[PDB]
Amino acid sequence: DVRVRVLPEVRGRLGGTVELPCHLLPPTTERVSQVTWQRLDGTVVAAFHPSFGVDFPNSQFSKDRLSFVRARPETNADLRDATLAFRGLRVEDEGNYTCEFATFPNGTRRGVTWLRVIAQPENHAEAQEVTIGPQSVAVARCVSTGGRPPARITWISSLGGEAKDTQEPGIQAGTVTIISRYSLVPVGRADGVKVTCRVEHESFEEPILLPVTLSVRYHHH
Amino acid sequence: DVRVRVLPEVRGRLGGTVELPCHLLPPTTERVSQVTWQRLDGTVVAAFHPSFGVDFPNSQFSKDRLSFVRARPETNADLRDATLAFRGLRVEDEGNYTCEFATFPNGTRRGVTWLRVIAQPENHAEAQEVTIGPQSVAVARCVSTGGRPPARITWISSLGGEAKDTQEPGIQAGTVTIISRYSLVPVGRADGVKVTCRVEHESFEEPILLPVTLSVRYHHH
Ligand SMILES: *[C@@H]1O[C@H](CO[C@@H]2O[C@@H](C)[C@@H](O)[C@@H](O)[C@@H]2O)[C@@H](O[C@@H]2O[C@H](CO)[C@@H](O[C@@H]3O[C@H](CO[C@H]4O[C@H](CO)[C@@H](O)[C@H](O)[C@@H]4O)[C@@H](O)[C@H](O[C@H]4O[C@H](CO)[C@@H](O)[C@H](O)[C@@H]4O)[C@@H]3O)[C@H](O)[C@H]2NC(C)=O)[C@H](O)[C@H]1NC(C)=O
Ligand SMILES: *[C@@H]1O[C@H](CO[C@@H]2O[C@@H](C)[C@@H](O)[C@@H](O)[C@@H]2O)[C@@H](O[C@@H]2O[C@H](CO)[C@@H](O[C@@H]3O[C@H](CO[C@H]4O[C@H](CO)[C@@H](O)[C@H](O)[C@@H]4O)[C@@H](O)[C@H](O[C@H]4O[C@H](CO)[C@@H](O)[C@H](O)[C@@H]4O)[C@@H]3O)[C@H](O)[C@H]2NC(C)=O)[C@H](O)[C@H]1NC(C)=O
Ligand SMILES: *[C@@H]1O[C@H](CO[C@@H]2O[C@@H](C)[C@@H](O)[C@@H](O)[C@@H]2O)[C@@H](O[C@@H]2O[C@H](CO)[C@@H](O[C@@H]3O[C@H](CO)[C@@H](O)[C@H](O[C@H]4O[C@H](CO)[C@@H](O)[C@H](O)[C@@H]4O)[C@@H]3O)[C@H](O)[C@H]2NC(C)=O)[C@H](O)[C@H]1NC(C)=O
Ligand SMILES: *[C@@H]1O[C@H](CO[C@@H]2O[C@@H](C)[C@@H](O)[C@@H](O)[C@@H]2O)[C@@H](O[C@@H]2O[C@H](CO)[C@@H](O[C@@H]3O[C@H](CO)[C@@H](O)[C@H](O[C@H]4O[C@H](CO)[C@@H](O)[C@H](O)[C@@H]4O)[C@@H]3O)[C@H](O)[C@H]2NC(C)=O)[C@H](O)[C@H]1NC(C)=O
Repeated sequence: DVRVRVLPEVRGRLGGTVELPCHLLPPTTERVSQVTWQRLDGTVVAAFHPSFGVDFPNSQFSKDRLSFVRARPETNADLRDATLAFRGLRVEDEGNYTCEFATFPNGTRRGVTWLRVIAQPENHAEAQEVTIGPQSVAVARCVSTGGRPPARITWISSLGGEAKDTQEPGIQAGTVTIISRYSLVPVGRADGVKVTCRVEHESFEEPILLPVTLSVRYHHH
Repeated sequence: DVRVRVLPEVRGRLGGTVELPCHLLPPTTERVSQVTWQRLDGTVVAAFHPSFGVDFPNSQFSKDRLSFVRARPETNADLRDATLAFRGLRVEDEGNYTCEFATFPNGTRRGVTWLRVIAQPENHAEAQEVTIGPQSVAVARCVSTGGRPPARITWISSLGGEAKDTQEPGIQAGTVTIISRYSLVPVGRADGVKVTCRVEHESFEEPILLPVTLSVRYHHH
């Protein structure tokens, strides 16, 4: 664990590419007989051996998607970098992967990396044009489609309305669409009031603000 | 697990020698990059590599005590037998050991062996010469000294006495001595009656019977 260096967590976009670093930290007396990357269940996904070469023995993780990032002059003996690159990320690839150097004589040293597959959702917001009334109804809704994980939506308002939302699977498996409706008792003096939809997500370094201006029918400036 | 063949349990006498078999079962596509034997905590105790040779990197388990049992013509490439031999067994060596072949490309396959360190106890039994009385007392005792694990003692009798025993550490750490006293109300008609001490233990394929004949003072044939 302290001997092997990896990222505890790595993020990649669904359909895109990541890299999972892995290095045997020097100084070390040890010698490396082989390195493999395994899933949690122990299934090997990538293998490297100083003589037998490199191999991706699993059909879910072929050479067409996985590969080792060499950063040596094509002539490395010592052999301490096992950085694994992926392309065409799928939902199935999500998981914890073990980078395991088999060394001699003091055995296998291992690091674990959580590979998180993420899907950036599309967001939009709309005012709902309502009529005056006692009936507290939806005056706005925000929609985050195809996120992974699910996007988080909140509202920002000086008025006093409750927000409530619901979920459905997105077009793509692994992805989910969240719909949030802001509701309050529609009084005529509401028309024109700005109300902001706030959506948080991994693929956004800064939360997205989708402002909306309320619309009360038969009443306008 | 199903790929590696080992004994689930092996027994060796304290101060003596055992062997822990381990084989990579054929047929197998795989190639072996190295083999090691580990304790439970992951400490390597024996290591073997097709180029770098053999090594016993741990000071608790030196080459003076451990070794690999080769059964090949000094010219084996394939390399599937990792049988580990021990001598001078100690109490400390008790434990579960993992035989782990690092193979390519489908990773490390492993078998687990419980190494049980056993000490054969010395047993003896004596009649206690008692006097008639209401006082239910000890008329016999059986003693199993220096067993590991603790020996089990029971009595065999046609009379109606209770047996109760006690434990103390033997001279050797890891070993325990059990003392069992058979007691009953000493009536004069008991003298001469055979009563057998039965002691069970691992180092005995058949339970040991130590007969005793009861002795009531001031009363004899
Ligand atoms: C290294 O390990 C790979 C094995 O993976 C581990 O062990 C294997 C045996 C599995 O138990 C796996 O779960 C473990 O993680 C190993 O790959 C295996 O190679 C064989 C043949 O080359 C494949 O068997 C064939 O499988 C398909 C069905 O597979 C589909 O479903 C599974 C999920 O359930 C997916 O993982 C696959 O990607 C597929 O989508 C069968 O159609 C096929 O049947 C054919 O052959 C048999 C005769 O035996 C006939 O009865 C049929 O009519 C067909 O002709 C096989 O059963 C196996 O899928 C494959 N595993 C993977 C992950 O690709 C690999 O070969 C090893 N390499 C070396 C060098 O040791
Ligand atoms: C392969 O691994 C072996 C290490 O074992 C794993 O990692 C080691 C570092 C330990 O953490 C162990 O618990 C793990 O299982 C490794 O063996 C180690 O080698 C060093 C030096 O060669 C040893 O350090 C010295 O230890 C003694 C005290 O050890 C006694 O107690 C322990 C139990 O707590 C027993 O296991 C031992 O058998 C002993 O009975 C110290 O006296 C000594 O101090 C001296 O040196 C320091 C300077 O650093 C000074 O401050 C002092 O004044 C002394 O001059 C060291 O601290 C370590 O015991 C030893 N482990 C074992 C099991 O023997 C081995 O070297 C590795 N081989 C390769 C090729 O990588
Ligand atoms: C891969 O492994 C990583 C990290 O390593 C593994 O998990 C460790 C915790 C431990 O078991 C290690 O041995 C092992 O290697 C996993 O990371 C964890 O992921 C879970 C979610 O599955 C997180 O749990 C969450 O913790 C939050 C507070 O910090 C909390 O808000 C969450 O609670 C809410 O959501 C759940 C519903 O999912 C609900 O039950 C709650 O009541 C509440 O609404 C939740 O408990 C851990 O924090 C993660 N650990 C770390 C260190 O980040 C990862 O899940 C795993 N991935 C896969 C695919 O297996
Ligand atoms: C090494 O590991 C072996 C077997 O493998 C390991 O343990 C398995 C059970 C499991 O955890 C595996 O994952 C792991 O690899 C251990 O074997 C077990 O040893 C214990 C004793 O520590 C046994 O437990 C006993 O079971 C008896 C009935 O079958 C029962 O009579 C015993 O109960 C009596 O004694 C205890 C006091 O010790 C008391 O608490 C009870 O109330 C009662 O008086 C006792 O529960 C298991 O059966 C063993 N398992 C097998 C499959 O044989 C081994 O202990 C371990 N050795 C070391 C040094 O760690």
